[PDB]
Amino acid sequence: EIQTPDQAEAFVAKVFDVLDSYDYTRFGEVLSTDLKYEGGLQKTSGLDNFINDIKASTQRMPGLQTSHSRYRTELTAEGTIYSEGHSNASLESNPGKVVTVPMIGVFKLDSEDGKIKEMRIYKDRLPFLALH
Amino acid sequence: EIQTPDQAEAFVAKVFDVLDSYDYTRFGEVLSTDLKYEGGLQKTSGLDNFINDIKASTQRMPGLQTSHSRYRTELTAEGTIYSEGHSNASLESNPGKVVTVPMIGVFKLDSEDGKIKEMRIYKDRLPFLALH
Repeated sequence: EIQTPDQAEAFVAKVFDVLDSYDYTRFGEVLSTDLKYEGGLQKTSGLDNFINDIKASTQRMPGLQTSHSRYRTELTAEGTIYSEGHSNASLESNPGKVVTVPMIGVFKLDSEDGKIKEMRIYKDRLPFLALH
Repeated sequence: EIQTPDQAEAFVAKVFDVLDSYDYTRFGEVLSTDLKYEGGLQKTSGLDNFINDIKASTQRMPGLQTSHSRYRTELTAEGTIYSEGHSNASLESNPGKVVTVPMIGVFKLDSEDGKIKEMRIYKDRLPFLALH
């Protein structure tokens, strides 16, 4: 059970250590099998579909590396987590070219096992064209 | 003074009625003179600079018209408002072509006059190229 913002931040940090590793075999450790994901106009239902969409992104941006920071994490009485911070990206073929944008993540947790059942990520995708 | 989420939602609705009207002479009714704005990589300081950036947007997309809906509005104990919903845009010359993206707004209020002193807007801008 996540009850404090510090516990929420610790969980989101754990989530993004898995996500930014792109070790898809571990995504199910923190993401529900029935995950509802929204990222702009991109939407997926189910953990497998989310994984396939991420794999497609890594082929659009070959050598993609990502990392994340957060400066404010809120926990609502409904249990939803709002996390405000930044999203970094670069290509392995040119690691000195880093694109960083503000990002907000909204996370709804499963009451049974604490996994993320809904994840909505808000960031401007336009700056990442600079990686090409 | 805003103390309930219902009051926060009522305020944000009034704010976007002003913003989507593009009546810059009234922006100061709800926005602080020292407004700190961030929308992706776009950042401005001061109400006049925010207004000038919006005018530039309306010249990039001649006939730009916008509207907004919200389905969740939260009020933190710090006073900050988080609002999740959608942002719609079209051109007056082709009103049937509507682009709609998810959006979250984060609003910090001035304790003196209740105006927005910091506004952070998160949406993917890439879909709006389809207006051209």
